[PDB]
Amino acid sequence: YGSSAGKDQLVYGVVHIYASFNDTFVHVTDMSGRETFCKVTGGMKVKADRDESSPYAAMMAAQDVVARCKECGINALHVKMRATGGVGTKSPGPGAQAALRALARAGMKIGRIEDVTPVPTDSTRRKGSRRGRR
Amino acid sequence: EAMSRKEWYDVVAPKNFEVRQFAKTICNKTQGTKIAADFLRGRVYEGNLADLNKNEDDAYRKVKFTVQEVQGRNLLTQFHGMDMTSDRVYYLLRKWCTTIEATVEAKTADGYGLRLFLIAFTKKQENQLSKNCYAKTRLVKWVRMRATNIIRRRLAKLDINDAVSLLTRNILRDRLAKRCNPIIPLRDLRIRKVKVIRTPKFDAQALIAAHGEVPTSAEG
Amino acid sequence: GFFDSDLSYPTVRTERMKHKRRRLVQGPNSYFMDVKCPGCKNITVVYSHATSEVKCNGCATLLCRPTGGKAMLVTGCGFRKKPDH
Amino acid sequence: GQITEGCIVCNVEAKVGDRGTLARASGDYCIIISHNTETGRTRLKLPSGQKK
Amino acid sequence: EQVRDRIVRAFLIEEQRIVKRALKAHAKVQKEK
Amino acid sequence: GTISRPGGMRPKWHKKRIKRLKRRRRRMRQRS
Amino acid sequence: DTINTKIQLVMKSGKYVLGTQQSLKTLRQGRSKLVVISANCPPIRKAEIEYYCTLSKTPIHHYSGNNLDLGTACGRHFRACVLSITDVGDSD
Amino acid sequence: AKRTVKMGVMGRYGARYGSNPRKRAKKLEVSQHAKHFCSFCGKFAFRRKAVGIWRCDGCSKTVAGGAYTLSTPNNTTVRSTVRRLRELK
Amino acid sequence: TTKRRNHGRAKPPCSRGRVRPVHCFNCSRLVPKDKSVGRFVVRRMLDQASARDVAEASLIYGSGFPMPKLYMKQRYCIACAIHSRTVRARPVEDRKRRYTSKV
RNA sequence: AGGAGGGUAGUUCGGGGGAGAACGUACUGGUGCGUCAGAGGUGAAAUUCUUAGACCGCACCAAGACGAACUACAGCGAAGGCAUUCUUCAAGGAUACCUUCCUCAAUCAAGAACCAAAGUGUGGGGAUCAAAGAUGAUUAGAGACCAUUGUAGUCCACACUGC
RNA sequence: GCACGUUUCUUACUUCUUCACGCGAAAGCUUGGAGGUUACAGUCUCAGGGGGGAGUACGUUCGCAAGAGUGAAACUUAAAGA
Ligand SMILES: [K+]
Ligand SMILES: [K+]
Ligand SMILES: [K+]
Ligand SMILES: [K+]
Ligand SMILES: [K+]
Ligand SMILES: [Mg+2]
Ligand SMILES: [Mg+2]
Ligand SMILES: [Mg+2]
Ligand SMILES: [Mg+2]
Ligand SMILES: [Mg+2]
Ligand SMILES: [Mg+2]
Ligand SMILES: [Mg+2]
Ligand SMILES: [Mg+2]
Ligand SMILES: [Mg+2]
Ligand SMILES: [Mg+2]
Ligand SMILES: [Mg+2]
Ligand SMILES: [Mg+2]
Ligand SMILES: [Mg+2]
Ligand SMILES: [Mg+2]
Ligand SMILES: [Mg+2]
Ligand SMILES: [Mg+2]
Ligand SMILES: [Mg+2]
Ligand SMILES: [Mg+2]
Ligand SMILES: [Mg+2]
Ligand SMILES: [Mg+2]
Ligand SMILES: [Mg+2]
Ligand SMILES: [Mg+2]
Ligand SMILES: [Mg+2]
Ligand code: NA
Ligand code: NA
Ligand SMILES: [Zn+2]
Repeated sequence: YGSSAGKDQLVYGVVHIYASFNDTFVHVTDMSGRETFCKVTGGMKVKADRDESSPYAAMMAAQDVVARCKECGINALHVKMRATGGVGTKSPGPGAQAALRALARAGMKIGRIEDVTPVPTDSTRRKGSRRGRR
Repeated sequence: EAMSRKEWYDVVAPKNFEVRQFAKTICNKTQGTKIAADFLRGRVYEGNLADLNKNEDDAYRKVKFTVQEVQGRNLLTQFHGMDMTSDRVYYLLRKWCTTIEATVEAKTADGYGLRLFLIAFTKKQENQLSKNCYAKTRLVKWVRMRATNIIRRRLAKLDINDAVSLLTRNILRDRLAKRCNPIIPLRDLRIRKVKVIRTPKFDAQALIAAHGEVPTSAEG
Repeated sequence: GFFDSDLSYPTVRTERMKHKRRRLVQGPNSYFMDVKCPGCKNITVVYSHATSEVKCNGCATLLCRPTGGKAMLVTGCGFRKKPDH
Repeated sequence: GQITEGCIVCNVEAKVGDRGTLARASGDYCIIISHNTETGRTRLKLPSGQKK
Repeated sequence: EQVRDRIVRAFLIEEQRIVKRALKAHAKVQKEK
Repeated sequence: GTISRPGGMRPKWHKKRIKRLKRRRRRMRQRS
Repeated sequence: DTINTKIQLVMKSGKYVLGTQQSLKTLRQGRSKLVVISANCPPIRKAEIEYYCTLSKTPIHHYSGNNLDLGTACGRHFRACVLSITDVGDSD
Repeated sequence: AKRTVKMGVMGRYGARYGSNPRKRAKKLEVSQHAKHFCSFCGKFAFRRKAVGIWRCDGCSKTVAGGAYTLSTPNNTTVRSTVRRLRELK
Repeated sequence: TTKRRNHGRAKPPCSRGRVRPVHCFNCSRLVPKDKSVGRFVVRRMLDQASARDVAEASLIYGSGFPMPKLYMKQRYCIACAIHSRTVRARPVEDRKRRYTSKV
């Protein structure tokens, strides 16, 4: 839908991949963060409420984004993964690897993978008691 | 349809970087009382130092630029800050040694205010056989003081463009390592992060000089 | 290494490594030096473990620097150890 | 406009020339928060917790 | 007591005022050279 | 389990039960 | 303190006067070597003493404590606003 | 504690007004009638003359202070804040 | 019956009074820092199959440039470290092996 | 005295103690732009928020707590305890000494001071977590374990308590 | 001047899974004792005397309260415990 650039010239966007233990986000923006091209989630492809974080649902979401991003005029993507974050697992969810592999195999170029998990340097108290979750 | 109202622009960096136009972006067109320039101004764009400046460890550095003027289909920017990327920082950490961190507040000659963060580690000698290389607290304080003075004096005489070149080409990093090693053996001294905390008021002439010749944009 | 130790007559090596007040008979560890500073040709006696301020009679300038342990002499000076008796 | 941000003041005029109408009870004061040089206005925190 | 206080105050303050004026003028001369 | 046989209810809760008993006796004697 | 130790030495083998009236008396007679003024001195009384010392060419030491501290530094149970030393003994 | 075990100055009230309200007013009453230190003349001679007004018996100086004590804790921090801010300019 | 000479932690007598607690990585239980089971984990972001497919598409990692990794310092409570098989019960006269380093 | 005390020195040593000024991300809540249909939570769900635009992305603002990784069979303290930087205030141990002094000592009924968390009183403050309480599940039942909330508390100043 | 390498010394927290006697019912302790004790004596001080009733009742001191210190017996049991 524009960008008036040569078909051999790479136009870069940024894809933010949020993979928790309950859902998965595939969000594509421009090189800043103030313009959004498309956003699909794992829960927009399944019905069982227990497969929202499944690797299959992540793969289906990534395929929808590629179809839409081709129309917009985006050829390549920078990658930013994150887990839940501050008071949270800090461990990436099951759908992170599937989403990135699906993007590459759908016909998109990749560059500069990075991790952007919050990681406090000193935090507030987290959920549970001093005896933990039982 | 959302894409039917969008227009494309080019983001161009100052002239102390080899690659001038390093990004593309979109914005809503002009309708009624809404003017696109009022929304484009103030955005913050991020780039990678390795892509901007050309095979070194610059692949882990990110530089941010804020938009200050709209020249047709071009966006003129200025330095906003830099950071180190977290995976690189975690890789430099080890056990059985001391980690030294310092925060330095400095100002340039054109009124910009900067805050800098440094990190360094103690190292074992080539023939050492002991189990650790922890440092005495007196030497740790001395390293912080000497590094603070060097940064303050070097930056107080430069404008924003020369100060950025000093930070992005590892001139200050090399000087700090040279003058701080005699206090205590150190490894992997880096400038972790730079924040811009003050900004002088806008000056069209100053921005024009900082950019020099501006490449043309094909959008339209 | 066949020789056996006698508690009343220790060997040179054994007694040399002992802390003072752990020897058979305790004694001092310090001595006196004959120090000549650069200029004024004057000779002054300085304690080895000196912690006070020591100046030559004429020049009225410092002659040694107190530390933890043995004092350190100024760069221009030279010294000769004095006999115990 | 001549008082640095973060200072403690009392007897503040709300109108130029009113000769003092705010923070006059026994142990009260205001706090200067910020200055706006473009419009020539100042922000204060009143003893009741409001901002003016 | 109050009369003596006023006399002492009048003389000493005026002398201090004269001292400052001479000091400032001399500083200006040194700058000039 | 980290303790040997207690021979009763948990000693913390037995202490609390006596704790409540002493209050009731104190209140009853206050009525007179 | 360095000054506190010297004052103790003067108290032992020197000559001195405590008080405003006696200090001015020694300044007029020109038998003063040093004048110590507490930080508590009223501004107009301090200005008078400093003027007298300039006329008589006598050095002034500005004490950091108040008259309560200066009085106890002389081994006294009362306050002293100014101290004038007329004869330094085995002190400095 | 010869004449009274614990009532102290509140012993003029007899057996009225309750124990805790008497205790709460005992702290403020003791300080309001005490002699405070004068930094102008170095004497313990400051006394209250109506709420907020303190006069020194030595140098005859009048100061505006707190209701029941010469200086409130809030005043000291404000003094240091202002002095630090002034020298900052 | 004293099972361990160090009582399961690393706090000799006459050394410290109190060690600050930390939250268990799994259940958020509070455990003293010297008693918890700590491991430093370095994890590849993608497995061998996915890394190969990503590298073909990327112009950066396409020619011998390492992919990023994940660094974490995980601390476990005793219950979570056993249930997750990080550690197992060991025979007597075997509980004394220490393994000061990796591997 | 290879018993006690005091002195001088390296302005030595250390998460030891008391004061100021600042710094760091994160949780929460707002503001400005973008996009559009779900988000959250679990073993599985439901209570809950959402086209009056939630979740997500960027930039910024406010307030309170907390100082990750480095961090250890390491340091300091009588014990309880103590972890960002800089500026200050008074202390403490060890070491060095051909300094001084000359039994000044050990342990202790009575007596004194300090003492984790919870708890109490009076003012501040209130972001997070969270006794009591509410709702959803699970169960034969479930006043519990799981989930969403939520008050006191959790933080500071001054007084108590002495488990 | 700052670290490292080598040899001694005083103070402190420790380890032997390639640590000796000795001691202990054993588990274990070991210059830092639980050693140097029927071959029983360096100095001072605080607690205990089968299990329960019970740290309960009564009296008294301290505390705003919650509580804290001091502290029995009548009865009942052939074991409880390491
Ligand atoms: K889910
Ligand atoms: K068991
Ligand atoms: K352990
Ligand atoms: K409270
Ligand atoms: K809860
Ligand atoms: Mg869901
Ligand atoms: Mg709960
Ligand atoms: Mg517990
Ligand atoms: Mg070391
Ligand atoms: Mg067992
Ligand atoms: Mg037992
Ligand atoms: Mg210790
Ligand atoms: Mg403890
Ligand atoms: Mg937010
Ligand atoms: Mg830290
Ligand atoms: Mg508490
Ligand atoms: Mg309250
Ligand atoms: Mg509670
Ligand atoms: Mg629960
Ligand atoms: Mg909650
Ligand atoms: Mg509190
Ligand atoms: Mg036995
Ligand atoms: Mg025994
Ligand atoms: Mg015997
Ligand atoms: Mg019995
Ligand atoms: Mg009573
Ligand atoms: Mg109460
Ligand atoms: Mg009791
Ligand atoms: Na809590
Ligand atoms: Na041993
Ligand atoms: Zn007065």
